[PDB]
Parts: sequence; structure tokens; C-alpha cells
Amino acid sequence: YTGSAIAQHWMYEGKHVLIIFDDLTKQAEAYRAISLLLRRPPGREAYPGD
Amino acid sequence: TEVIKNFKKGFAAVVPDEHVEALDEDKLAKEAVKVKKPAP
Amino acid sequence: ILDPSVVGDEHYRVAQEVIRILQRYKDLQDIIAILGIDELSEEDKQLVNRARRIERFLSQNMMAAEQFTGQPGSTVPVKETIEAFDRLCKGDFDHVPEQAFFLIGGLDDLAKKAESLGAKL
Amino acid sequence: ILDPSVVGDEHYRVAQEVIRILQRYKDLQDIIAILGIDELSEEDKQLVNRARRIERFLSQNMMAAEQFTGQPGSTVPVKETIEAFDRLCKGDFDHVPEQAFFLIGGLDDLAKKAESLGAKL
Amino acid sequence: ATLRELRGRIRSAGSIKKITKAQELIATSRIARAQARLESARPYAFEITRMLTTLAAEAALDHPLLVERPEPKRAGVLVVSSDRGLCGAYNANIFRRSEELFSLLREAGKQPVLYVVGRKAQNYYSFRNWNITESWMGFSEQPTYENAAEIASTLVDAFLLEGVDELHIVYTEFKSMLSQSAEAHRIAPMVVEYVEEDIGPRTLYSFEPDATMLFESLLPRYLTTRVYAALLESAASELASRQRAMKSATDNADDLIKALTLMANRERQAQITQEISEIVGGANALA
Repeated sequence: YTGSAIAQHWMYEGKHVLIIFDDLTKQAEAYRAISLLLRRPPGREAYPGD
Repeated sequence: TEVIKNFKKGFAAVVPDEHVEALDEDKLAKEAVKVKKPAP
Repeated sequence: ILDPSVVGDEHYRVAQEVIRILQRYKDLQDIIAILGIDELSEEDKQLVNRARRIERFLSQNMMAAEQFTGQPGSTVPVKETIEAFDRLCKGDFDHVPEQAFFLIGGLDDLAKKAESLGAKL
Repeated sequence: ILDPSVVGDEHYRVAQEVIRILQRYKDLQDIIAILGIDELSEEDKQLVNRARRIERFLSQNMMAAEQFTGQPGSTVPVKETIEAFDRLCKGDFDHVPEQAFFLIGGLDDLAKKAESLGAKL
Repeated sequence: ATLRELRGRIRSAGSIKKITKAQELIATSRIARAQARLESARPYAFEITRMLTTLAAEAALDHPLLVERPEPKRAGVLVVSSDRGLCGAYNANIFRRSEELFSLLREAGKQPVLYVVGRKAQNYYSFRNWNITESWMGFSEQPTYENAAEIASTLVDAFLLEGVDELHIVYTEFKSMLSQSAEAHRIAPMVVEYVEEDIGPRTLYSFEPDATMLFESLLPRYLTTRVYAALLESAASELASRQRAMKSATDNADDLIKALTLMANRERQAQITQEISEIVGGANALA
């Protein structure tokens, strides 16, 4: 989200940007960690609903 | 049983083309008696 | 509405025959995956050939697929569809290759593609 | 109490042989289903015939199932059972069809149903 | 219940893989033996061929098996197939070549007459409503010269007569161990081709009793040794095809074991996660 904000600033100024998300599987695992620590009931593969 | 058997006699109960084209006659190998005397 | 009292007798019969052939093919798929087609009965070999041709002829070039491939779409009336699949499930096209049933319309497209592949109907 | 010290040596030997034959059959079933029975040995085909006859002879027409098959029930003493399964495992009935073993009692019922199918023993 | 099902499928696929690998190695041994038989039967064929051409040099070439019969009305085709069926497209290729030959024969007004060697040809032709004049089974893997003699005697007796005008053989030629090709051969009537002179002031051969009788007594032996060589090449080709098909089946069963193991582990993990979800859901419902 930090990367996409830094990139959207340039996009909305007429520039052309390229963004790479080295691994979104790792973001998903980190978000599942944060969700399970907040005691949110998991779903498929223990991932959050959102 | 007899009604069934008397009905059974009144009851009315080829090579596929395969559309395969002909083999080349040049491919049909011919067993030949190789005479070594010239008289064609 | 796949019901003889809605779509008619021939529509329903051809559909049930197509589904039966495809279900038999799916039953054989395991053996076919390990040993191939060469080990089946002659009846089963004939049915698997018909089923491969049928499952390829259910494919079609859609109007919305012209953006991906560049080939325009195709519309096939339902009576022509019933007739074509009746001929397939009866064995009238078992000599045409597996391709040339791929992404076409009715029987005229099939004839054109088979004659471009050296076959006839 | 399936112990040579409780049921005797012959009871135990026959039971262990039946279990071994049925286990070998369960191990061969997948091969037979995929590659066919003709791919097995002659020893294995012999054992498969014996195992099918044995697994059909373990079934029985019970007294409480007359309501489900219309057939009256049977009772077989333990010595007749031991000797019958001894003869099965030895191969004395490998010429009787697979039926005539199915839902019967002792060896007399086996003879009756085998002759009902045109065979002897 | 899918986990027990997947473990059982893995076990069955492992059994199949073991069986097919064993069959491939057995087929390797047997193709070695079949090549041995072929190269041991070659020399007599060479010698009878050179003796037959020596005889034909000074013979009256009018034997029925040597003359082209006018107005050919029938043709007798001998299709050589296998008995066991764990080969690949071996019999399929044989039948394709035989169908091409049948079309070539129908394009010349000749009704094909069908002799078969093996059970797979019998299956293919009885399913297609062919009437098979005479069948032979049980020796497609280890053919003896007596089988060749019997087959060739039946074929030449059908030729010299209900009766045919020529004889063909559709069998698999074995070469290089990586390519076995179905081939149609015309074994009778033999074509007379005058190749060369070769010998001019050559010491002339003496014939006892005479050249023509020897020639007409040697021709059927030549035909039957040709049929014998055909049976041997077909046996070697069938063993090669079985080796290849069994290696393919072993690789397919291995890839199937891999896919089934991936699925089994996936559903194992899913089952553990679902069980934990239920347990912690109850424990949270109670808190």
C-alpha cells in the first residue's frame, strides 16, 4: 500500500509508473497473521474473509 | 408363460467403409525371383 | 427445459446420446490416461473416437472471442445443431481428424475445414 | 479365541489360509481392474478363482433374512465349515462356477446348487 | 471420505507402475531373444534364395506361382498380429496398413480374402463383420517354422485353386529397434525381374533330375521361408512395441502417482485446518 501510494502520486500527475509486488503471497500470510492475532474467525486455509 | 412365448414369435426383433484411401502401389513390396539371365 | 415435452423428441434424444457417449468416455478416462486407447475394446475404441470428436465439436468460435484470436464469431441454428450432433453420434464423421472439429460453426464450416485438412464428409 | 490353543490346529490353519488368500486377492484386484486378469500368472489366476469362490462361500442365507430374499435360512456346524473351507483352499471345487457358492449353507447345499447349474464336485 | 479414496488410488497406481516396469524389462529380455532368432534364421533364407535364382537361370518360368493371372478376381491377405495386448499402436498400425491395402485391392476389382494370425486381428475384424477364412493363434511371440509351413501351405493351396489370384502379407518390419513399420508385401505371384548377366563364361550347373522340376519343388519352400521370416520380424517388432508401450505406461503411472500425492497432501492439510477451525470455533463459542 505504501508502494501503491508512492506510485499513484506519480500516476495522477500525468506520469507513467510501473509497480512490482515481489510477493503478494507473503502479504496475504502477514495479513492472516494480523487477523488471527485479532481473533477474527478464519475461512478457507485459515485466511480471513477479506 | 405361453402368452409370452406365443408373442415372441410374432415379435419383430456389412463391413464399414472406414473411408481409408488406397495404399500407394509403389509401397506394395513384390517378392521377386531375381533371374540373372537377360531376356526382358 | 431439456424435456421431450418442451424441446422435442429429436433434440432430447440427441442430447441424451451425446451425454451418454461423453459419460462413457469419462468412465474410460482413467485407463486411457495410464494405458492409452490401444487397450480398450473395439466398441470402446469407436466410442472414444466419437467422444473426442463430439467434445471437440461442442467448442465454437464465439463473437466475443474475436478480440483474443482475431477469428470472427459463428451462429448455428438449433435444428442444424441437432442434425450435426445426430450425425456425429451416429458415426457419420468418424473418418475426419480430431482437429477440424475445433472452433467452427455448423456443418459447412466442418466441411471447409476437413477439405482444408484433406478429408470429406 | 482364534488361537491354535483354543479352536484347534485345523480350524486355525484353515482360517489363516482363507485370510491369506483373500488378502492376496485384495492386493491383485487393482491390477485385474486395470490391466486385466490375463496379465497375471497361472498361480495368481488359480488363486483369484479360489478367492472369488471363497468370498462367495463365506456368505450365507441367514434365518433372519428370509424377509429380504424369500429363501429360508441355513445352519452349518463348525466342523463342516472347517472341512468345506479346507477343500476350497485346496482346490477341490475350482471347477464349480462362481455361483452355486452364493447364499447357501454347507456342502450338501453346494452340491445341490452346483448340479442346478450343471456341474459336479 | 476422499482421503481414504486418494490413499487407495495412490496404492493402486503404485501397483500398476511396478507391474508395467517389470513388463518393460521382460520385454527387453525377450526382444534380445527375438533378434537372436531372426539373425539365426537369416542364413538358410539367403542360401535358398541363391539356389532358387540359380535354378531360375536355366528354368522354364511358367509355374502358376510365377505367372500373373489375367482377370484377378480375389486376393488373399494374411494379416500378422499379436495375441497379448500390452503393446502400443502395433496392431493399430497393422490394421491401418491392411485397410490401405484393401482399398488398393478394391481399386483394382479384387475382392480381398482375409487370413489372420493372432487374436487382436480376430477382434478387429469380427467387430467389423469381416468373414475370416482361416485364423491362427498362440504363436505370435515364439513362432516355429511349422507354423510358417502350415500358413504358407494354406495360402499357396488357396492360390493354386474358394481360390485367389494373388497373396499379400501385412506384417511389421523390425529395424534399428526404434522404428517398426507395418508393411504390405505381395508374396505371390512372384515378379520375374532379369537383373544382370553376372556370369558369362561360368562353369555351368548340373541339375538332378532337371532344372524345371527342382524349381517348381523349391518355389513353395521359398514362399514358406519368406512367411517364416515375416513371422519372426513381426514377433521382434511386437516385443519392441511392448517395451515402448510399457515404458510409456510406467511414466504415466508415475506422473499419476505424483498428481494423486499432491492432491492427497492438499486435502490432508485442508482436513487438519477444518478440524482446528471447528475446535476453536466451539471453544470461542463457549468463552
